[PDB]
Amino acid sequence: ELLPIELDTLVGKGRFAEVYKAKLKFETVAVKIFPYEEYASWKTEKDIFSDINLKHENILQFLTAEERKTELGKQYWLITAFHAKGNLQEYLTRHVISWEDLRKLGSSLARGIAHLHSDHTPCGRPKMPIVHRDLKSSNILVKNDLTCCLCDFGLSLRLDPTLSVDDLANSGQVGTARYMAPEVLASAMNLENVESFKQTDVYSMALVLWEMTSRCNAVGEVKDYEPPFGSKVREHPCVASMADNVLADAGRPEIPSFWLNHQGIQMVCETLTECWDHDPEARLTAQCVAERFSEL
Repeated sequence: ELLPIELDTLVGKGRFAEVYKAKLKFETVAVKIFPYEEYASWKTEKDIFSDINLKHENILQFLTAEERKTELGKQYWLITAFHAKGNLQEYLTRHVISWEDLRKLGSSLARGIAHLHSDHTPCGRPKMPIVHRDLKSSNILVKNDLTCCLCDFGLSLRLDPTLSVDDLANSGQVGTARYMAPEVLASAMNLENVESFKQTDVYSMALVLWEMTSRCNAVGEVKDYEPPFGSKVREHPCVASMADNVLADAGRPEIPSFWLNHQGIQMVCETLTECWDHDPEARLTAQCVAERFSEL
């Protein structure tokens, strides 16, 4: 019943699990291992990866889930495709990307998020939208063809109409503080789980598009990679320090005027700027962004 897997190298370590590059006796696969204590996170990701309506080229390919008894107890595994180029944060740290790379990475990221957010399958059938809630460059994988691929669904929320308004309150602010929308940092959301939770994902996507743009040679002179707000906040910033920047100071990652000399870069910058607007209603949808990138 269990797959013939040999773990090779630890390639990732998140809040809930360890990710290993492994040999499947495909040959190279990724194995995400959750201890028994993190069963809930394993189940949450398993439910997304197993959903036939969530199979998409810009969502990490799933092979199978397994329960593996160990001496110390039991581990819960998620076996997926392995992307050798690694996560987007690591990729952008090492590489200066081309305009073509930026277009492919940006468009594929917007397509993946638009698919999660969609209330219908491509064939028109209704489907319950998913909000990622932890969109960031370390949660995006770079495929060999230089397109994006979403992963790390441990904090994702299925926009189920049965969701309690009071239960969503604490819960509290979920995700990574650095990428939290101003309305999340402000504790200013309503139990309108629909367009409102989708808008928080679009804000985080804007910061990621900024990261991709900041490492694109089409801007002219490219600086060393820095995460969003890297020059203003500490390595693991708290919600309070982020609120002081994003909300109180209306701070956003810098877009030097010289970036706008390239027509394509100018279009990407105008788009991501609309997506990180203070007002969630002024933001474009992920589908709008996917359309703007196809126009490029």
